[PDB]
Amino acid sequence: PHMTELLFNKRLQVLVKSKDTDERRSVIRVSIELQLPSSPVHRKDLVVRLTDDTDLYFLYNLIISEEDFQSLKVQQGLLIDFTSFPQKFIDLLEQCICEQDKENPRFLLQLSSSSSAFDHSPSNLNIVETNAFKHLTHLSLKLLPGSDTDIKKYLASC
Repeated sequence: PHMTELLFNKRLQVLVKSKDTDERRSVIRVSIELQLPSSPVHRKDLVVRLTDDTDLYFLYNLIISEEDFQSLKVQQGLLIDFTSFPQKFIDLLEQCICEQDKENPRFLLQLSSSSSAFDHSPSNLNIVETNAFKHLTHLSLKLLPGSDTDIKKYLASC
């Protein structure tokens, strides 16, 4: 059946932006869980969910299976394996938290769609290190906007 372990649940400052809007700084709830996988031969899936305490219409989520992580690892050149990924992801988020209330945060969290804010499309969750020369992306995740089923299901657990 569907069981989950909660690894991380915090509200973070997030720079939300689309290909047409301006960078809005919002307080977003970032939830990270491990769930039993579809297949007994796989490790637990990582579940990332973003919500807004002031907007029940706002929902983004992503399920990262062991296999999904392999593609991620290759595409971004990650040097760890799936087993340590959740903690490293969390460690990065904690650095964003440590820096969020500073004049010029060295680390910040972005939610950026390459499309219009008017579009029901994927948004990239980016953990970015700020630099005078050029910003460095430590991790990029492709989050999907919640479907009608996902939102109903989520709200039904609230």
